Amino acid sequence: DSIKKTLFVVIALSLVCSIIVSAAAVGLRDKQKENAALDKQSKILQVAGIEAKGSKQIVELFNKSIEPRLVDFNTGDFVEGDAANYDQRKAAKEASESIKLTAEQDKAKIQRRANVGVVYLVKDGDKTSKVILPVHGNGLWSMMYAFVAVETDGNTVSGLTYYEQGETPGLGGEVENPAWRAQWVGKKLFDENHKPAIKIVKGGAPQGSEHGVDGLSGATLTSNGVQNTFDFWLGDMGFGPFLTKVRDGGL
Amino acid sequence: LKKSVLAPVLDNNPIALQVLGVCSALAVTTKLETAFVMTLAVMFVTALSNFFVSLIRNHIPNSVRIIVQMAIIASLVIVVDQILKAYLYDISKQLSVFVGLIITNCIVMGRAEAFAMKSEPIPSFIDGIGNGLGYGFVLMTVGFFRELLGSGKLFGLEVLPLISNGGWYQPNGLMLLAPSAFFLIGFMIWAIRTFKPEQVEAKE
Amino acid sequence: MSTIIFGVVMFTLIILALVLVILFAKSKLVPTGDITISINGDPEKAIVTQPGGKLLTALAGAGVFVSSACGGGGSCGQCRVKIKSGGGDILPTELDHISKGEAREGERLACQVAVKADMDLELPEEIFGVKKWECTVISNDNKATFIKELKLAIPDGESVPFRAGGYIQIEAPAHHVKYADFDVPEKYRGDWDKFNLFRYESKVDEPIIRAYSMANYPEEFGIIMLNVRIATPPPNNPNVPPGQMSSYIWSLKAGDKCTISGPFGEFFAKDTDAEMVFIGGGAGMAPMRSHIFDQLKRLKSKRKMSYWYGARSKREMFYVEDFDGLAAENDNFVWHCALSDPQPEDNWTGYTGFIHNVLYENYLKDHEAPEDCEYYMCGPPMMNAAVINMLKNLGVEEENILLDDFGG
Amino acid sequence: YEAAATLFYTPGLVTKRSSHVRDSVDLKRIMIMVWLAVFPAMFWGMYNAGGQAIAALNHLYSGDQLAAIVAGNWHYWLTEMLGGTMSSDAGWGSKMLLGATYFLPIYATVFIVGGFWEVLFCMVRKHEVNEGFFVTSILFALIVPPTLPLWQAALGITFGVVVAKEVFGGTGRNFLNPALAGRAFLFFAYPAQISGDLVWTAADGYSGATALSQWAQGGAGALINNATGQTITWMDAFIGNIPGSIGEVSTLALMIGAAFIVYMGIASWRIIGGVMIGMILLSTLFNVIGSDTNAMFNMPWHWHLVLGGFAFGMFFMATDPVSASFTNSGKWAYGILIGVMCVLIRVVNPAYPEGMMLAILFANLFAPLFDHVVVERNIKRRLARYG
Amino acid sequence: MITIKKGLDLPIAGTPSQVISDGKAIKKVALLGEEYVGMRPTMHVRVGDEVKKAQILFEDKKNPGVKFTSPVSGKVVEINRGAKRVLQSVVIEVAGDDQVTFDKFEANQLASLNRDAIKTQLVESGLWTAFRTRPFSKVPAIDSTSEAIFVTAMDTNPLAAEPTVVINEQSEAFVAGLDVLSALTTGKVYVCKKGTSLPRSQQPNVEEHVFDGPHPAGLAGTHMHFLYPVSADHVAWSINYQDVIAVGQLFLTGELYTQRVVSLAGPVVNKPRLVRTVMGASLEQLVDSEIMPGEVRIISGSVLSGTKATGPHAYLGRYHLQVSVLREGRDKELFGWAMPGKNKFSVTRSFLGHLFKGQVYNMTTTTNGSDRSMVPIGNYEKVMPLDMEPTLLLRDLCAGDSDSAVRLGALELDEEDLALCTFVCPGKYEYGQLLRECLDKIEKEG
Amino acid sequence: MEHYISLLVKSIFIENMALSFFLGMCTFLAVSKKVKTSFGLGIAVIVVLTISVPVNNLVYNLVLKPDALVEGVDLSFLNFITFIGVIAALVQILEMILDRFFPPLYNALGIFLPLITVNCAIFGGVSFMVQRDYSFAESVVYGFGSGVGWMLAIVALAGIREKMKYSDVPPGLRGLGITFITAGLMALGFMSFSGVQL
Ligand SMILES: Cc1cc2nc3c(=O)[nH]c(=O)nc-3n(C[C@H](O)[C@H](O)[C@H](O)COP(=O)(O)OP(=O)(O)OC[C@H]3O[C@@H](n4cnc5c(N)ncnc54)[C@H](O)[C@@H]3O)c2cc1C
Ligand SMILES: Cc1cc2nc3c(=O)[nH]c(=O)nc-3n(C[C@H](O)[C@H](O)[C@H](O)COP(=O)(O)O)c2cc1C
Ligand SMILES: Cc1cc2nc3c(=O)[nH]c(=O)nc-3n(C[C@H](O)[C@H](O)[C@H](O)COP(=O)(O)O)c2cc1C
Ligand SMILES: Cc1cc2nc3c(=O)[nH]c(=O)nc-3n(C[C@H](O)[C@H](O)[C@H](O)CO)c2cc1C
Ligand code: FES
Ligand code: FES
Ligand SMILES: [Ca+2]
Repeated sequence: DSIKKTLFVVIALSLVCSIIVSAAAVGLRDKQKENAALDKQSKILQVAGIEAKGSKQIVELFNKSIEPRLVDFNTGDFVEGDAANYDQRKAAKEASESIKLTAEQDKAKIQRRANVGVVYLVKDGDKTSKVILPVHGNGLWSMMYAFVAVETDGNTVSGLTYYEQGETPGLGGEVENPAWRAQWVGKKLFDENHKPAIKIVKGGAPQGSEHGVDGLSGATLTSNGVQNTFDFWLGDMGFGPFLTKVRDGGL
Repeated sequence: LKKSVLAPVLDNNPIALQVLGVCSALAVTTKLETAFVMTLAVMFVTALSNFFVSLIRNHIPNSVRIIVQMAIIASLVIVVDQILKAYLYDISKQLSVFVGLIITNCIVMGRAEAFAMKSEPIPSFIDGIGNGLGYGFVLMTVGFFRELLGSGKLFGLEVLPLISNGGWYQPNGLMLLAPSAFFLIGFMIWAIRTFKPEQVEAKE
Repeated sequence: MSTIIFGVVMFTLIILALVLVILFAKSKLVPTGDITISINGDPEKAIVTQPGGKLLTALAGAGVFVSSACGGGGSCGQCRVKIKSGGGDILPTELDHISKGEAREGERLACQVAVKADMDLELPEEIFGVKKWECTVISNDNKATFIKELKLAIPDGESVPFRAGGYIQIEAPAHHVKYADFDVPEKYRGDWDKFNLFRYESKVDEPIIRAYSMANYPEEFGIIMLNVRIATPPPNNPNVPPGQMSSYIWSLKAGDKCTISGPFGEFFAKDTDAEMVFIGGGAGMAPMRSHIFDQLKRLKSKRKMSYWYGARSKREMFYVEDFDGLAAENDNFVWHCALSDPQPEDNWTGYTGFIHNVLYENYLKDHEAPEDCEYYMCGPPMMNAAVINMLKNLGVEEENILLDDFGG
Repeated sequence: YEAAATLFYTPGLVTKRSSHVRDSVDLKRIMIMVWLAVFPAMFWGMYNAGGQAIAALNHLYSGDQLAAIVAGNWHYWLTEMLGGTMSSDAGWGSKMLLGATYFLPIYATVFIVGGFWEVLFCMVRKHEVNEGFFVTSILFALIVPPTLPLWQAALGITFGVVVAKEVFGGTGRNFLNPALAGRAFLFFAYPAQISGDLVWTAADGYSGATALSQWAQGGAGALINNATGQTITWMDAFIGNIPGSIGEVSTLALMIGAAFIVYMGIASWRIIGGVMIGMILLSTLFNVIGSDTNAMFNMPWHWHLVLGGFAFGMFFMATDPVSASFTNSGKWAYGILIGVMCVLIRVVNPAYPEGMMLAILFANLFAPLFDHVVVERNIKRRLARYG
Repeated sequence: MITIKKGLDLPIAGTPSQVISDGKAIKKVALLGEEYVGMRPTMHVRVGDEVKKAQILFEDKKNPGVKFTSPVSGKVVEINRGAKRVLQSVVIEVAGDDQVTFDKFEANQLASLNRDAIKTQLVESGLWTAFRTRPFSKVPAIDSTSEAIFVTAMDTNPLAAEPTVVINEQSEAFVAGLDVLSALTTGKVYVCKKGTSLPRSQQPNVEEHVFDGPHPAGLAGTHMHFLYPVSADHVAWSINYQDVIAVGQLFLTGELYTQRVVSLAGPVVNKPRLVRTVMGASLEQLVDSEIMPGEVRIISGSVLSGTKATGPHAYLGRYHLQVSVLREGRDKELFGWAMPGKNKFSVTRSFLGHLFKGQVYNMTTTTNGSDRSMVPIGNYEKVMPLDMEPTLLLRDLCAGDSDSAVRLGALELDEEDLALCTFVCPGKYEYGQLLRECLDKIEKEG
Repeated sequence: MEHYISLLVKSIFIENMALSFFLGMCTFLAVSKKVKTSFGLGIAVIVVLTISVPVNNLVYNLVLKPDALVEGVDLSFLNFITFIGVIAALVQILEMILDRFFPPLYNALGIFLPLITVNCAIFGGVSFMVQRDYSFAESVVYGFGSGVGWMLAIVALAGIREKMKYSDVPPGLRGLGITFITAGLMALGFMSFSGVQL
């Protein structure tokens, strides 16, 4: 009869399609995760200043030189956990691990804080030479993410890279310009009193300045976004305690 | 044989004579690489969906054949999405929703219903390939102009030295925004209907 | 491994979604009883289905499925079906696929309308209505250098029922034919040799069926008369294939069997006391003869009649004697002919030029009321265009001119 | 020749049907009246463009530094050659000339490039060349900064004339504002040249914000003319002593020009009234609500009026007969929507300091819908058999 | 009472002096064939035939039973036909006084006559063609009935005659015509007039209404829009005061009454005044020696809705009650479009002429400008008093959207109603043609 | 419902469902011939989006999200099948046949849902709700803001095209070409908002 035949044919089609789909999905999951890990590690190495081309090269160099770690923002001290596979964005999104910021503290307009951060130590030999701090904040059109590599004295920036901005190309997207990113090398994050001193100077910073950086031409709103990002994260509410610990030495 | 595959390219174009398959066609054309990958994905999905639907139209239950064909299309699209995420991650990241939206693409459903339900498997497969080529023609010809004039690149290769690199060309901003796709499609249709008057619409 | 759950979840989701559609959300407030769809107003061929689904599914079950391209939804609107019962829901997207009058009088798109209440509708059926006669050819000879007459007997003694101005449908098993395979009298040899048509040939093997008018009129019994013109490649491009069926009829012999079908036609005259005018030329002579005979001999109508014929030369008009006899037996009829290609040896040039020019200059130029009479025509397309343009310029209304698509 | 016989003279024709007597007005007179109405704004814009440039130059440079600068730019050394001076004490004539050497090239390029497309379309379609291009070109030339590149101006006018107007059949057929369409093309294609601090004053090496870019930062306390160190006042804003687009600055001049075309019955007073109503209502609502952070919330309506392109757009470009609503009832709603959108984009959207162009382009999409809403009520009233 | 705010009193010079004087002798009259909407004639006469007064000349194929009759006794001298042999006019040369005669009645009996008797008398006498129908402005079919008949006892066209002066000469005839219409009406008879007094009928069916304002106030279309809105299901009949006088005279004396009183006026008329002429008179003979030298245009009717009277059409139309003459402006003027017109008329305020109130213009037939697309600066709303969207209606008409013109109200209009909209168009469109073309399309379906 | 209106404004204006993401064009450019049909079609799309987006959010969070059924198991690859099936079911019956109460409502917008059951706009809205880590805290803000934008855009285009009967577009550009140009201009107009400063 009809109903039995239609049920049978639907049964068969569903079984075949489900088997194929499940096999394909489960087979490739590890390779997809590997691709994502490679995508992150490439940017981390590029910020660290280690030359690397190819999947094998990236993997071997990241395993050899980098050491992810977890940091508790409240006390700026390390904690134990799965640092390599941590997901700070998801931690911020969730309600248990993360907190709501207040309008007084939310300088960068991020509106939530993960409460446990991940930082990457760059190692040559047994010692440590740099620490790479992921920072992010709101620009004009979208949320902007970047890595800042600071030397082991806790004051001198070794490099900066914006890897997800989404601003307007050519006007606000110049944060990704190599000529602009090259200005950060050698600048000092803190003054003699140990407070934030990075300033995005509108109209260009004075030549030879130890704290100023040229602002983006015609993109003062994105410059303000960057300034707010660094004001929040360099402050005592963000990475300030951990940076004081780093400056104390023994990293 | 080859007439079936080649005619939809310009005689019965999916987007230039009918208005099927524009949703992703106009959203994934800021990069020629993404346009090309989307064209290949649509070819794959349409061809195999038509083949499988044709293989079973004799026993398909007339009452609910829509669900059967939609399930086949969705399974094929899921497999395609997994493969792209596994082997072309850099491109799959850029497509985002539009790889999934192939399920609701009008071309795949229309060819399945109209031709595969009443045609032999190999002819249906060839028809799917031809319709995919017709779709890809518009995709690539929009992407070429948009990429070239908005970033001076083709497939990511530098062609026009930009001012930011010490060159002489200043990229156009509109080509990276939606309205440029509308304008390019409209003028493409104008040129096609000028060089092939048989497709002009009547005033009444 | 552990993919049994991955498969199971998809399976159960699909089956739940399907059974939900089949079960209809646990409660329907429609009648839920069996409902009846009626066709053409009689019990037979009706369909009974429970409420739910489009009317197109009931129509498909009835076997009269209608075009529903693009999945319906009013995309192009070919799903129109006449509905005879009371009024109901008509969607706003249907109100432009039909005229403003049709928007109210029961015309609706079946692919969109749904089986929700007892319904009555109308659609054509058994359109073929075919009955045929196994007719046998009697004789065949050339009336003009490009036209031949054909006589064929009819079984059961009587002529196939037909109306003046109609057409019959003729069938024949075709084969390859060469123009040297049939001959012409000497009076047409004079140009058959000059054009050397004997070298032409055509290749066909499939059956052929076509509609053709008759030259006879209903009062003739047991015989149908018609004339055919040869489809020869144009002199400006002889490479065009010759006409397979025209060559077939021109080459086949007497005693051959061809079956007449569909003798009804779709164009006819009507009973109006107004004066009537006829113009003809070439192959168009047969319908004009049919009408003239049906009105003057069978009907013996009192209305005024006249007829002009457009020939190329003396080599292209035929059986003027029948029209002379018609004019002799009745004084309310007249006959004329004109030469569009007069030849010196014809030694008679009573009328020359195109048919429309002679018609206007001799009759209508001084006529009392051109608009108070009806016109019938046939012939080459350019003669037809000239005639209709001339009549419209003379001011005759559209409805009074009657045009046949085949031209002749 | 043909060019003169079609422009200067009247065709010398007669009526062949219906009304044997005709009104004296015509499209040519309407368009020429509109074209003449912006002359005060044009001249004051040239004067202001020269004055601001001279002030900024004399603020930044002096002596041989100024001499090297003037010798390096053709505007400056042509002004010097033609008798004008770049000194701090330059008279009104030198400022007018320096503004002319910026405005005139832009106007000529716009006119020639747009006329090329106009003539091409009219010739190919066998039409007669129309007259509205005279208004289109001058408005487009007046609503752009003094420092636009000529190739950008040509691209903008090409887009505006072709895509927005000629594609639909010419004058009276389009549904969108051509000048605003071209300005928006430039706005979204090349933002760096039509926004920021670097483009609104034509002094080389000078960088300074403008009135609305300063209020959004610091309120009325931040309104300061950096070139001279004085504070911008409401009278300065009203008269037109502030930087900005060439012709937008002078609210007094724009009012003087628009009064004539409003009195003459060419510009609809209903649209202007609706714009004013919407602007006043929304601005006063924002003032009442207030805000701790957004400084734009406290700008009053009489400050909204004089800053930016509000006056120019309202008077001369919100009244385009073809784009606006065709019903008297719908015109009020059209103007109200334009004003509301302008104030809303000014106050709430942080990316742009002004919103007149976008507001007008948005209201052009919905004017036909207001027309439909009105006409449907009229049709229902008719079916009631009281109309 | 009812006040029309929007409109335009055209200030053209040469206003007639409202005094009636006997006109010049007329030797030829004609029946114009193109002024009757949608009629196909069937000629009952041929050149050379002797015809009496009220003798049938032809009848309409599409309106069975309607008969058009001669206005004078004489001989058929010409029959003019244009393109596609469309009838242009049938000319009769006056001679003798033979006439067809009908029944008589006393003034007391008219209000009680049978509708069939009235209709047969009117159709036989040929006066049945005075009636027109809204919509479609056609002559009503004989077997049809209407519930509202509109009598137009006011005239506001430029240089128009004063209806009171004419009516006061024929008070009894006017009253008798009103009484007959009261029996014909099957409903009410509306006598639309100005604020002055007129002869009055005692029947309750007849109602007097008062309209005030500029020109549009005098049109039967406006009267219907305000008193009895028309549609496909409600059709009203329109007649004018002189035709009412003719009806009264017919039913009083049994013989057709064909006299008329028409204003002869215009910029180029030496002595504007009212002239007593015959119906269908030859304008070429009426205007003889009445005009200044030069090239002029003679119009049958007002300058807003008249017909150019040249050659075969040089005869007074049946529905027209005035003759207008004005010069032909063929000259070209240097920079004429830019002059500060102190003597140029316009409904806008871009000319100096509007400042001089009371000024009167010697207008010509020029088209000030050339054809252009519509740019709606909003002139139409100044001159349309009706409750419609004029710009949308006119754009629909121009686009050929007949199905939407009916929605917007095209069924209520006539070519005379859009005269001012045509007048004030910056694009120099002619909207009567478009309205008639759309109305034909609407009528030729059903 | 209210989480923050800067999300609604952005989705209405800059990332508009129709004029920016090209979602639903195959019927947006076809049904826009007349205003009366487009109005009801847009209202139906509004309601369908508003109801479907939160429902699919809940289903994804409860079943298809990684874990959420049993630890260490992720069914997220069934997203497409589940979303399409749920969209089909939640309309094809649960409105098409469900709307028996309010007959004047059913004959008003219930006649348009059979066309939207497989429209790409619905699936794109759900896919966006998933691709961006939204929540039932948003619940309806995103879906409602997207549906209202789609309805507004289609109604505006229908009005423009009705007003466009007076145009004289070139023969080769008649129809699809001029419709595409009009849509591009409409998007250009719609690009006027991106956020809100409270
Ligand atoms: C209602 C009706 C009545 C008819 N009455 C008659 C009648 O009374 N007498 C009569 O003789 N025929 C009549 N015909 C047939 C008509 O004349 C056809 O045009 C003719 O039959 C076509 O030639 P064919 O059938 O031999 O060739 P087909 O099998 O139709 O093949 C086409 C052939 O015709 C030739 N051909 C086709 N089109 C043209 C053209 N435009 N110019 C020149 N050559 C062309 C080609 O070269 C080719 O050889 C009638 C048809 C209809 C439908
Ligand atoms: C289309 C467009 C896009 C813009 N995009 C950006 C942007 O992404 N980032 C930015 O900082 N400014 C951008 N701007 C410029 C700002 O609107 C604003 O003018 C600028 O931040 C002011 O800089 P200033 O303070 O130096 O004058 C854009 C302008 C336009 C017209
Ligand atoms: C008609 C018109 C419309 C304008 N529209 C905009 C606009 O939409 N966005 C914008 O940023 N500037 C626009 N401007 C430019 C501003 O008016 C102004 O010149 C510029 O933003 C300089 O800053 P200010 O407005 O603070 O003076 C427009 C100008 C005119 C004349
Ligand atoms: C009062 C008035 C204002 C006008 N404003 C504009 C305008 O702002 N931009 C423009 O391109 N054309 C303008 N025009 C010209 C014309 O109306 C416009 O091009 C139309 O859109 C026809 O194409 C204007 C015309 C008038 C009479
Ligand atoms: S692809 Fe056709 S509606 Fe989205
Ligand atoms: S075929 Fe598409 S609605 Fe009928
Ligand atoms: Ca976050």
